[PDB]
Amino acid sequence: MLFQNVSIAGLAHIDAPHTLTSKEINERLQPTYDRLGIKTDVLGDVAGIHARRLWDQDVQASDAATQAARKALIDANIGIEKIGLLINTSVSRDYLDPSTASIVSGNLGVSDHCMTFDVANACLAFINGMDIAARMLERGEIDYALVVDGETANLVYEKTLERMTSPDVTEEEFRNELAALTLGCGAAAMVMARSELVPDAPRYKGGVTRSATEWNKTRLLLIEGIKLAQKTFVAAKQVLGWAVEELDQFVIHQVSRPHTAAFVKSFGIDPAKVMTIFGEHGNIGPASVPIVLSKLKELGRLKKGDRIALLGIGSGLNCSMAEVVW
Amino acid sequence: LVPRGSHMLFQNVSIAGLAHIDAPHTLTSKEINERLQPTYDRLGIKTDVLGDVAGIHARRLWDQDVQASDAATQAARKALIDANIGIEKIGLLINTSVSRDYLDPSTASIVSGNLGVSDHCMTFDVANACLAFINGMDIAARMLERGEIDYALVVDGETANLVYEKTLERMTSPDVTEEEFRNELAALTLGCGAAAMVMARSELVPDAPRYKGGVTRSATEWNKLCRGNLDRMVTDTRLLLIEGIKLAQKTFVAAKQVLGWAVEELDQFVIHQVSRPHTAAFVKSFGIDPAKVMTIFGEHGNIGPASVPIVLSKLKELGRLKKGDRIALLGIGSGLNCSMAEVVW
Repeated sequence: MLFQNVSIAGLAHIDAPHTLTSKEINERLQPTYDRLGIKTDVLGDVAGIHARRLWDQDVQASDAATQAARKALIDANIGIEKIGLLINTSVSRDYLDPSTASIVSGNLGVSDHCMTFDVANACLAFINGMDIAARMLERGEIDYALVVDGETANLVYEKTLERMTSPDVTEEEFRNELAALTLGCGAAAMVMARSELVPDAPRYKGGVTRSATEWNKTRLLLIEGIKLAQKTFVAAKQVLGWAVEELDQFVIHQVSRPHTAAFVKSFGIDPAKVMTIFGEHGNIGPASVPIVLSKLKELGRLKKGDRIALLGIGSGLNCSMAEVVW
Repeated sequence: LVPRGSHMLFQNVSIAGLAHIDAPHTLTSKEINERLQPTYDRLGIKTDVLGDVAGIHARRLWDQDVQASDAATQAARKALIDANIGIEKIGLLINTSVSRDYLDPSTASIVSGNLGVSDHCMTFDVANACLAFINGMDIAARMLERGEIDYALVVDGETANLVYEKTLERMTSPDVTEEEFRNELAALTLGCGAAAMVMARSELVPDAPRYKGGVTRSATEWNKLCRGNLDRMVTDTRLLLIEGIKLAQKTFVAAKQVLGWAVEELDQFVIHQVSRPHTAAFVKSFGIDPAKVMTIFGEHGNIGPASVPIVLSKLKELGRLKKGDRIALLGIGSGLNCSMAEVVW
C-alpha cells in the first residue's frame, strides 16, 4: 500500500534577507499598545516570535519559488530539462490566473512535456504537492518533479502595521490582527524522483490525512487541532506502523511556541526530535515543513535510516502526516 | 496480436455523477454595449466587438453576495443526487476554480464544511486557469485507480461579478486608453456558473462512463499572455490564439500516440471556449466536424475551468450522449498549457 519507488533527489530553502525584530515592531506599536492599555508583549513573550524575515521590495512569490527551485536542482545535480512536473504549493500567489507554477516554470525554462499547476491548502500544501507528485512518479508518468513554495508577507506587514497604528483603531481590530505579525517570508523547493534513478536518496513512503472541516466557519483551534492530530496519528499507526518512540524527527508546521509545546506534550514526543525556526523566522506557511527538513539536512542531522515524520495541522481544519526514510 | 501497455491511461475509473448550475441573472451584450457606447464612439469603434466579433450575446451573473464556495456547493449537492450517493461516501474533494473565497483557507475546505464531509475526506484546491477541472479529475483518478478511495468530488464555482463591475467602470472612464480598453475587453466575455462531478472506481458503477485521462503539453514561455485577479483580467487574445493553436497541434500529436486519436473517430469534442473566432480557428485547423462541438459561449460566455464540465453536463441532460460514445475533453489554458483527455460514455 505504501510508495516503494519514490525518492527525494534534492532539497533547498532560501532565507529572506531583511530582518524585522519583534522589538522593532513593538516600538512602532507602543503608542497604540499604550492607548488601549495593552501591557503584555504578545509576539515575543506569548507567541515566542522574536524576529521574522522579509524580502526585498517587489519580490513576488514566483521569484522566491524560482530561487529555491534553482538551488534544489543543483542539490539534485539535474538540469531543468529532466523535470516533468512542477507543482507550486504556496499560499502567496502572483495572480488568480495563471498558476504561479506556470510563471516559476517559465522562469526556469521547463520543456514542453512539463505539466504544471498550483495546489492550495494552507500550511499542508507542500505535503499535498509531494503526495500528488509521488503518485505520478509511481505510475511512471514522469521521472522527476519539482515541488516549490515561495511565501511573501511584505504587504501583509505594511498594511497591518499601517492599520493598527491609525488613530481610529479599536482594540478588537488590534488583537486577532497581531496574528498577522507572526508570518514570515521564505521559500523552499524539492526535487522528487523515481528511485531507480537515485537509489541512495531518501525515500517518501506516503502518509495519511484526516479532516475537521466543520471549523472552516484561536485556542479552540489549538485544542481542536490536537484532537484531529490524535485521530490522524491513529490512522498513521494503522497505515504507516507509527509509534512515537520509533521516529527520529518530527518536522512540524510552525505556528507558535504554545502550539508547538501543546503538541509535543499531548503526544509525549521528545522535544529534541522537533526542530523549530518560528523564533527567528515566524510562520512560513506551507513552506515551513520543507524549510525545516532542508535545515536538518544541511546541518548534517539526518542519517541514513532515520524515520522522519512530516506533518501539519492546517486551516480547514486538516491534518496530514507522512513518512520519509532518509 | 501484440501485447501493449496501457500508455499510462487510467484503469477502472468512472464518472458516477455530474451536474451544473446556471447563474440566474442575464446580462446581455446589448446592455453592455449601451453602457460602453460613449467609449466606443470616442475610440472610433464601429463594430459590435462582443456580439459580432467575439460571438457573445449574453452571460449569466450571480447576486453580488455569492461566493465561489456557495456556487460549488450547490453544484456538488446536485452531483451527489445524480450519483445517488450520500456525502459520507466521498473520500476526496478537490476544488478547481479560478475564483476563490480567500488565499487561506482553501475553497475546498469551505465546500467540504458546507456539505458535511467525513473526517476521512481529503481536501485541497488546484489552480490552473481553465484546465484545472481536468487536472482535478486526473488527481482523483490516480487515487481511484490505486483503490485508496471509492468516490471523489471535483467541484468548481466561478464568480465574475466583480470583474464585470470593475471592468465596466474602468472601460467607461473618459480617460481609458485604447490599449487598456483592448487589454481588458476579454473580461467581458467571462460568465458565471458552476459544475461538479462525482468520480468512482468502476466496480461500483459498472454502467457509468469511463474516464481514461490523456496527455498534456505546455508552453510556459507564454505565461504573461493572460493575467487576472479578483477585479481585473488583461489578455493578449491575438497571441493566445496563435500560440494556443501551435501548442494544441503538438498536443494532438501526443494524443494520437497515447489515446489513439483520429479526429474523425471521436464522437464529441467538449472544448473550452475563449471566443467564437478562436473556436472556429481551432476546429478548422484540426479538421474537426463543427456538429460535434457543443457551444454555450453565446449565452453563457467563458466560465473558466468549469466550462468543460458544464458542457459535458448539458450534453448529458440533452440526451446527446449514448453508450459507447468517444468524448474528447480539450482546452488551451493560460500558462500556456493544453490538455486532451477521453471519456467513453
